[PDB]
Amino acid sequence: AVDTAEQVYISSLALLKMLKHGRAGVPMEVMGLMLGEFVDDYTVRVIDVFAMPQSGTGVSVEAVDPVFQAKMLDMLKQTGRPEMVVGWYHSHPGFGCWLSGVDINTQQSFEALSERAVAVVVDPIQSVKGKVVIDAFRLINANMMVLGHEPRQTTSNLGHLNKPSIQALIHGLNRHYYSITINYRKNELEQKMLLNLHKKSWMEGLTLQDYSEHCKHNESVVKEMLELAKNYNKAVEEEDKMTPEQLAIKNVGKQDPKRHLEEHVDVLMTSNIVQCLAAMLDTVVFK
Amino acid sequence: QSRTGHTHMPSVVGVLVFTQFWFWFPLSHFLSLAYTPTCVIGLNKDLKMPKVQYKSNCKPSTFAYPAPLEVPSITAKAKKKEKNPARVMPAQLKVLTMPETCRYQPFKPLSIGGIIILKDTSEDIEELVEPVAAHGPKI
Amino acid sequence: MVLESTMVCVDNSEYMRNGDFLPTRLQAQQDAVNIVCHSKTRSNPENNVGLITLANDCEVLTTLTPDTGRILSKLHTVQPKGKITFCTGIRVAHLALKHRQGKNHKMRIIAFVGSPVEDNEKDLVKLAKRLKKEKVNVDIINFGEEEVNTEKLTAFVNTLNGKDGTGSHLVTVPPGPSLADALISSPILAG
Ligand SMILES: [Zn+2]
Repeated sequence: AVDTAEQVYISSLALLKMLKHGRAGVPMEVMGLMLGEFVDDYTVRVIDVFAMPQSGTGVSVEAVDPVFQAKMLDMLKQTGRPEMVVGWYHSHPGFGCWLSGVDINTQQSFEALSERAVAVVVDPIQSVKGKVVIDAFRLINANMMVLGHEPRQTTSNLGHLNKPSIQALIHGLNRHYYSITINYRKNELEQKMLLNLHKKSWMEGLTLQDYSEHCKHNESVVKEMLELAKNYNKAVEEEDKMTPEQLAIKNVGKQDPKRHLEEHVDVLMTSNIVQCLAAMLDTVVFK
Repeated sequence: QSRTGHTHMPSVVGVLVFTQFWFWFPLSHFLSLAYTPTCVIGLNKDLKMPKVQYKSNCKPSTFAYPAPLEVPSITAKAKKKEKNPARVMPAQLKVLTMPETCRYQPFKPLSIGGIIILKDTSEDIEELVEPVAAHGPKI
Repeated sequence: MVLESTMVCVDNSEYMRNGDFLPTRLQAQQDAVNIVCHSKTRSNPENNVGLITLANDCEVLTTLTPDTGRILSKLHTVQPKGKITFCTGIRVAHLALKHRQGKNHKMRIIAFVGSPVEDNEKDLVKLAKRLKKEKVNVDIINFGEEEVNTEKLTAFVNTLNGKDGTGSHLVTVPPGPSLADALISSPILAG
């Protein structure tokens, strides 16, 4: 009867694989597996993550083929992936990220081996692209109903676990159910590689290609945009002619939500492109 | 920091570890080592305990204890005796004044609160010695 | 039972189709591979058998597998091109022995040579020194001949073969009407 504080380690591997699984997150019920190695009790790491072929039966304990499972696992053993399965993941599109009866039953059946059995549910469908943040799931014992619910230390991370702030599902399904915190890990190799690759993704091959293009497009394309900018600015100025009257009348309080400033500032920011590319053209002409 | 102006190492350690309670809560037990008692010392000899009573220029009622709910202009002398010195504010060290009629006085004039000894001016009998406690929760 | 890996090399040249000796003995030694792999199947079915040729470009027809079912189908289309190659033919097998599944299986590689060796004694004794260094069992089998049977090949085998006790054996088959099956089944390496 001992319980410690566990934290699920998530890398970019499983994340991206769950993004591809997000593209695979069609309403048809799907299956997934997670692999890794357990160094100790209170830490869990996942590395190898793959998908599973779809079926008409949907998610079930019968849907998982044991011989095919062990086969693929053996194929992973002969290769450079010597990690045991740490659990299984799936998708629950549109009816919520919670777990049904069959799901918690096959979870109960799959947790017979591993005491941990990390449960991850991804649902990109109603999830905005603003945040990819996901919440891992856990299974409480049925014999702990007499004593306290969660005997876990390090309560400082519950505020980080407060991200699902929804006022329904949380304390609604809180009975015999709970969750676990999620953190990531990054080294220098992944950092430098991904940063350089992304910067290059926002850049060009020789990087000198599409610059001079816009530099020479300043006299064609941008000019029209500058004319339109002058049109909108004048459309503001005609009201700005009406403004000093109000400034000569009330001056108390602001009934106009329009700032009229920062937008024109941004217009100037778009106007600075000519100045910034001027030196560029100078460098091109010079040498 | 200390009275001499130097900072206490176990105090800084204690309070920083106290701020380290975020990661590990049981580590907050090191706060007890950062506790610094505020008082004076009227002790002259190791086996001899005298009694020194001074006076203050402020109100004793203002320096008293804020007794909570039950739920079942100048003081003649300080409340500190048998030296059991109570809590003392560093700002109250400037307002204390030694009695001119006091029998026992140190060789060094007392100005700011700190660690000092007591010197016998009379060098005679009747040192007013008090007994020692008995067995219990402590040693 | 016995845990070991089996690597068989077949000669894809046109010297096997000659009219003096057996009428395209490739099929005969194919049947030999069949009966010895079925023998190994009867003894220890968990053993895997790989297949590759001695030609210039090394191309694996079938990866090592306990099931010879598809192997029997892959025994066809020998692609009769090239002549012979030795060094990279060794390096494509002995160095590829690390790709096996079971790590408890012993390393055993044989060869069928129907063509004269183009490599000098230097490469021979060097590669033999390498195989002796990494300690891999090698069985030399030569079907058909032009020049003298064993000249430098004797010293080659002697230098290649270490651990005299229960070590490797040399198989030398002369011309004759009899098949190669019962002839290569004579040593202890077969069955
Ligand atoms: Zn559903």
